[PDB]
Formats: sequence, structure tokens, C-alpha cells
Amino acid sequence: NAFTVTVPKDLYVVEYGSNMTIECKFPVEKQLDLAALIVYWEMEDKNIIQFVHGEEDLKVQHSSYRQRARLLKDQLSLGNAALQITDVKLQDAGVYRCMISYGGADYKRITVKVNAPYAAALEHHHHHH
Amino acid sequence: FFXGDVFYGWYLCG
Repeated sequence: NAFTVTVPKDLYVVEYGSNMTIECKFPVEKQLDLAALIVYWEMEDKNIIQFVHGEEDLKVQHSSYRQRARLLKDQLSLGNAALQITDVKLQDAGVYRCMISYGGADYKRITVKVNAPYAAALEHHHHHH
Repeated sequence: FFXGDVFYGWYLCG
């Protein structure tokens, strides 16, 4: 089977101010070959995290993500590229792409929607026809 | 994103 990146789901609904972890899975047969693995997460035109030769390149990460966005590295040997972003903001809503090279290469898109703090209380404020 | 041809065509940064 061709090299395929999978997503557990393609839409995350997250609360403003929470921490979110979004995931892309890739095939790893036995032990992970870190020399081979390249991971890049992007949203809009912003570098969220790139990972190559076993390390994150934080000098290329967009400044809005400093101290906020990382890969859960220990998940990579399980074939899981798990991006955690702390203290989610309204402007974190949008379309994210995970790009993975591990011999073969593929990518997926994930949408994030962010609920503001009073969204639940106001859900039934005023419905319309 | 700046790595030669890696992911060329898939990203917007740069």
C-alpha cells in the first residue's frame, strides 16, 4: 500500500484558552528511523513546527507560536505526529496541514474551530427561521 | 518553510 498519512478526525472544536493536540498518523513498521523522518505543520502561511534530523527547528517557527507549539516527540515512534498548541486563541481557528516524509510523503488537512467563552451559554439566545 | 524540494507544492510559507 502506498505511503499514506491518516487523521483520526478532520475537525476539532476547541475551547478558547484551552490546550489542543491535533494528530496525523503515518506508518512505522518496527523502530522509527529518525534520519528519514521530516514533519512540517503549517496554518495559513505560518510555520508552526518543522522537524528534521530528530529535532525541531525553532529558529524558523513563527513568533506567534513561541513557547506554545511543539510536537509530542515520544509519539513519533508510534507513528503519531501530534501537534500541541497551548492557550488557544480565536485566530488559531482555520485549516492546518500536516506534511510528513518518511520514505514516501503525504499530507492531510485538519480544520480547527474555536468556541469563545460564552458560546455555550448563548447557544439559545436567539434562534431564527 | 525552506528545505529544497521537500513538500514542494504543498505549503504556503515563503
